[PDB]
Amino acid sequence: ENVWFSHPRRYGKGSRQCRVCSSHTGLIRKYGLNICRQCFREKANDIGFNKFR
Amino acid sequence: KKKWSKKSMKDRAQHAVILDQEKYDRILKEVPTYRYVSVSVLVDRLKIGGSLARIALRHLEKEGIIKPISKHSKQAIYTRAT
Amino acid sequence: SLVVQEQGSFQHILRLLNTNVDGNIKIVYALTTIKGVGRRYSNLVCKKADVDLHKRAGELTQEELERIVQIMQNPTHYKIPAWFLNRQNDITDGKDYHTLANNVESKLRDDLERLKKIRAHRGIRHFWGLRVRGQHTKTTGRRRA
Amino acid sequence: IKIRITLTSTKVKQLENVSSNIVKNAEQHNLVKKGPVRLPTKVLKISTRKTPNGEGSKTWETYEMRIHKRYIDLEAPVQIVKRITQITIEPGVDVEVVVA
Amino acid sequence: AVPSVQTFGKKKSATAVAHVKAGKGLIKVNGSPITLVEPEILRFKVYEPLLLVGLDKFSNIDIRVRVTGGGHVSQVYAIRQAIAKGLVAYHQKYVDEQSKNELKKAFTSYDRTLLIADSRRPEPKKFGGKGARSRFQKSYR
Amino acid sequence: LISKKRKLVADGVFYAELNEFFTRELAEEGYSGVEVRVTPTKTEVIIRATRTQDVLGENGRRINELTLLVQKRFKYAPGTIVLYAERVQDRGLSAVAQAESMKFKLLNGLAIRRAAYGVVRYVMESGAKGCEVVVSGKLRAARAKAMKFADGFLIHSGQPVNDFIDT
Amino acid sequence: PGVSVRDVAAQDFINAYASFLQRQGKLEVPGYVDIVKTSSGNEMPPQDAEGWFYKRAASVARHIYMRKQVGVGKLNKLYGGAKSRGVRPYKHIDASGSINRKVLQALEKIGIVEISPKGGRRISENGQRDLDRIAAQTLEEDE
Amino acid sequence: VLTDQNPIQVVVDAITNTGPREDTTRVGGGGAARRQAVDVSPLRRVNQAIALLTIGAREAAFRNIKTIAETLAEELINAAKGSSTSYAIKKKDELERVAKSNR
Amino acid sequence: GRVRTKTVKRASKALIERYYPKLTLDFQTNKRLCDEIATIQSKRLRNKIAGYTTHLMKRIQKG
RNA sequence: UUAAUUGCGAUAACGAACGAGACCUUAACCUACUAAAUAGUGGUGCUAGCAUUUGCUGGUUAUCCACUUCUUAGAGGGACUAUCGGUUUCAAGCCGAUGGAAGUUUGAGGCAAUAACAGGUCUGUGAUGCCCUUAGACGUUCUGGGCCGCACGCGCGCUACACUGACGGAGCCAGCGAGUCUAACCUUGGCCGAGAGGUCUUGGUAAUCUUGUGAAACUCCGUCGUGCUGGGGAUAGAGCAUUGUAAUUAUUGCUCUUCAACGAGGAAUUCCUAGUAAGCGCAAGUCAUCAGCUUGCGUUGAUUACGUCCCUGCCCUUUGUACACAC
Repeated sequence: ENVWFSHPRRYGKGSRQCRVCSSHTGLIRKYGLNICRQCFREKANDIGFNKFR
Repeated sequence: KKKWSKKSMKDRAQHAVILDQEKYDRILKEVPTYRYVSVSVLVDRLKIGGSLARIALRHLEKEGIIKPISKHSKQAIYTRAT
Repeated sequence: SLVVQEQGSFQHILRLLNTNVDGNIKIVYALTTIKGVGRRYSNLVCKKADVDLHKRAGELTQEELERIVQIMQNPTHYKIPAWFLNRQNDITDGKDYHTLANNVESKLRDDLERLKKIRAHRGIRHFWGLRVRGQHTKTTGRRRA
Repeated sequence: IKIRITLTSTKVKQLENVSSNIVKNAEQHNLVKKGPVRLPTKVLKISTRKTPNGEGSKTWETYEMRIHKRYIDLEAPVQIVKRITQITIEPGVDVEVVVA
Repeated sequence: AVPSVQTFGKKKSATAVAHVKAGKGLIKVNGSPITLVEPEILRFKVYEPLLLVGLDKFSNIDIRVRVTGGGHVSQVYAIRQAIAKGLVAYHQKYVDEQSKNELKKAFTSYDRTLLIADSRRPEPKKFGGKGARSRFQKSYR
Repeated sequence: LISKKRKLVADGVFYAELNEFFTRELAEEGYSGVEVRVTPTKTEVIIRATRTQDVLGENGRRINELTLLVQKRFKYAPGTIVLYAERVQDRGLSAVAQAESMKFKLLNGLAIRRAAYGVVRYVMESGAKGCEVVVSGKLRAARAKAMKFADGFLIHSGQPVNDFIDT
Repeated sequence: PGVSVRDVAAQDFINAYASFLQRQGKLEVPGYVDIVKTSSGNEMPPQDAEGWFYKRAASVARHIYMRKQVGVGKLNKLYGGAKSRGVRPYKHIDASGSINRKVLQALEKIGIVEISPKGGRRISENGQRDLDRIAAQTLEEDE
Repeated sequence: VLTDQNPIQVVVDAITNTGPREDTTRVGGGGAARRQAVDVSPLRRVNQAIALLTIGAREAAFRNIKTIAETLAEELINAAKGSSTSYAIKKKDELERVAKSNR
Repeated sequence: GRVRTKTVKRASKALIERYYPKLTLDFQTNKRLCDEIATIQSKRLRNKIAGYTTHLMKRIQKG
């Protein structure tokens, strides 16, 4: 019961997970969007982030 | 095992740094006839210590024999008044 | 500008606790030749002894050094705040100390041997000669044995 | 009341028209107010690798989001301010009012 | 009612704004006299105008300069451009255009940057290298 | 609560979330895109769909449950989310609608060549300057290949692609 | 002729004011100086043992005069430098705050510097009034 | 302080005295045959004349008592007067000498 | 480089072939009428056409 | 003629499409419906110096008064080979002369075709067939270990081998940028405290708070003077702190001892044509404090630019081929 998830994940690398695919790598924590670098590339257009230079 | 060195020789420099009467009166009688006097000029001609060169230079300008023209650090340019 | 008469009393070498200490150089940087006292420690011991910092190792009287050595031997006696010393709270005693020219190696051997005798990770590493402060041994340290 | 309506949109054309018709609609009421204050643009830069894996030349694409914030100072009664702001609402633009 | 003119000079990222009026022949930078920066290399740089056309145009004109941005040498460049424009703009509005077009001709001949702000803005850095054009290193085996 | 910088970047995710959410259930409904209208204590979410009667359902059955999904997804106060659906003209001018149409035709069992020829022919009549379709993968071979369909004149480079081209 | 502060040199002022403070002997330094690093990035203490604090007080006094409000952390940044982390590349490092803090309360203690609103220090009336005797040597000699 | 004539003239006389009048360029030939002597433009002269004076000074003040200011002077003193011992002058005629042999 | 493309060369040629008495040798007075005579979507493009129109005008002036 | 299948033009081709260009982003003169005292303010109120004659800085908070030329960027704007000088079937166009925030398309970047690669990624994906798979498993986790292990070789890197330099003062000057709900992140000042962080938070829908970025580099004056020296925490030992239900294989920062290799580094090799290179450092990504990496940047600011194809590779054409995934 208490040991099922006893080891903390409130800090470090296990706390953050991609809000689209739950991955823990290549995350964009800046501005609090928390999408992986792979998925942000597809979602950059509709999130408002556009290429200019 | 190889250490990739050259290890050239040395000249065994003997810059004296505490000066006695023999050096003190030698520089006093030789500060004339020197068109350009500096820290490196003193040590490369009268073989005195590096700090002695700048301290002696301050002594020669305190009483005043060699008239400085440029008082910059890292390069002291003193001439002798005539 | 200040000039002095140089006599034969100049000592080209100094004898401090069976170690050759150079003359004709700054007293602060001459004392660094002693194992255990360096640029800062010589600065402090010379401040406590009230010796003119501009003077060399040539014109120093025997009394001027006898206080310098006394400070080196017993720093805690002169009310030192116990953060300059190289050996604070020794494992063997717990009291503030400061290592000497020959004591620094003796205690370094003593503090290395206690790790060896207890077979700690650090002690087996010093016995091995490998890096003990976590440095990777994969890349650095090939031409050392 | 010393109201300060604020505008924090990203599309400049949407900001510029809605601010233009906020001044002319407030001036048509013959009320006092200040002209728009153009704050510096706030570009938000997300610099990321282009590749999904870790193979290839190190190529990076830098996405930018432009944020344009504008405030206009007005002193108008609320019983007309409420009917001033909510009308000509524009999609994408963010027109909001504050109290004190 | 006091005859004044506010002008600007620019550098790589430095900018000096000059307030030029009909005063007492004083020149000041950043609340301090321009004559006491004294690094003995750039003293002549801010002195170049008054050194080449004299003080005949500096008798009854007070100039105060506020420079910001950039570095030491950049700020000095901006300072020279600010005081240069101020004298140009001062004789543009109040003194004869003959005085202004002759001082511009001497200032241009001595140094174009006495009138033109240097158009050499920095180049942004690109990826794959340490700088704008330099690369990291090409390894082959 | 949140700085206007980070609030706006969170708006795009709220749209990016809504755009992805509305592409899965409403697939058979010909969903094209969504637009979000933000109002003080109100949010208008407009759906451009091919089949309004399907997205509406009986007595609004198919328009109210999705309104509840978005409401309970982001935990707003009840009654502050309003869901509207409209018939979107120019079905051929929306690449999303055409791409799903080919997807559903492929899942039905229709040959890839005829389905791709149908869509470019349909986009032809819709008033498009040009259209392009690529079907990449296993096509009559265990080895993948990406064979293409197009007509008219397209554009590949420059800013006009960002506006005059829908992908 | 007219008297003003900034119309004199900056390099000779700092030294001359420090000698003024040293000669007067009223700064009221507790005495624990010549012990601390004076900056965590500075690995050696000042060479000017008998001074280094009359100048620092002279340095801050001119600094607070030209500024309006300054803080302990701000002056640590102003007097800080780069720490040589050996092989690691250089980084800016702030100075110890005690030296800067106790050099300002010393200025408070003797009357040079008064506390200011919105936090910080300020050039005081007594601090400015003693600059006339400071600039007297400069003006008398050159004119 | 030395050479009581105009100080600037010495520098320009130094530069005008160490500009190599002719040097030799690399020619491939049939794998390796020779080097060919070619004339030097006045702009190339000044480029080399400035360089040799500045190279000599940096290499002379390195690891010695002499400051970069005083040793850069002593290279210009000998370059302007002509001593065949200054770093710039020795290299100038050495390059000229080798160009003469490899005409 | 300095060479210009067909999109400004044929546009300039077409204008001269049709609007000859309305334009003249000067670039500045040709810019004002080129942007109102022909719908040009770019400031840079309209500048190029007006420059190639006055260029051919100088050539037409002599033979 | 091309930093252009760019155009001028012979023309069995004509008319087109894609690519290039055009397009989009920055610096910066509109001084009039682009500014709040969120920036010098033009006159408030007085205090600290001298001249009773004419300055050098601080400022309560909705009286303002003919308010906007600097980091702020819309509407006719602006730079198109101006014009001119010469060279070319005067044809598109090399090159020079004053000019203007700038002239080989202004600088730089984004976007960027048609084939292809068994290129890389099944370890981003809740995007996907097979695996003695559905109550001892590769699934799901919990504790302890570990690319955090050393005979060795290689790649990207950091700091040095010092007087143009180390250290001690002192003077201080940028630009990108970030920072707050089931919040103690952004160390502002009044925590005595004193590297670090517990006290309090008086603090802006982040120009008035960190930060008028108030920083490293740099730069008057002094300390050693050419030595394996003050170029030395590279490597050990001893201690002091904060993030972390937890660091022993230094988390990281701080104070103290000794010189260790290293003395313009072999063959070889990389990058580079302007405010570039190079020196320097800062913000962001990562981040539980603190990263020798990256991305951006900004400070100080070098030798030729009339280049060549022999210097390894591209583009086009002609030619030979016994080659054909093709030397």
